[PDB]
Amino acid sequence: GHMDTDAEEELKEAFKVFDKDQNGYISASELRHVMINLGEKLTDEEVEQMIKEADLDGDGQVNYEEFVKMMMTVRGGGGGNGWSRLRRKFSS
Ligand SMILES: [Ca+2]
Ligand SMILES: [Ca+2]
Repeated sequence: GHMDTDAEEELKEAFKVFDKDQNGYISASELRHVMINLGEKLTDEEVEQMIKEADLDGDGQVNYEEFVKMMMTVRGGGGGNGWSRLRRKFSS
């Protein structure tokens, strides 16, 4: 087995869902909407903190590249408290 890839489709599919606007850029607005829909009530501070951690250019928006790398790290590497919370409530 060890085929893997389950990440490519997972990250890609999820990313496509996160970016409702489909502009290729995730914003606190979309992130917050997803968190709320998940039955979670997080404050803007938590959302902003997540963007800052992932955002390396502080453009107020997270690009696909920032998402993939961030997801790759949080997986074994570890990230902030928000990303870890999402990556924790997901698989395990
Ligand atoms: Ca967007
Ligand atoms: Ca960014």
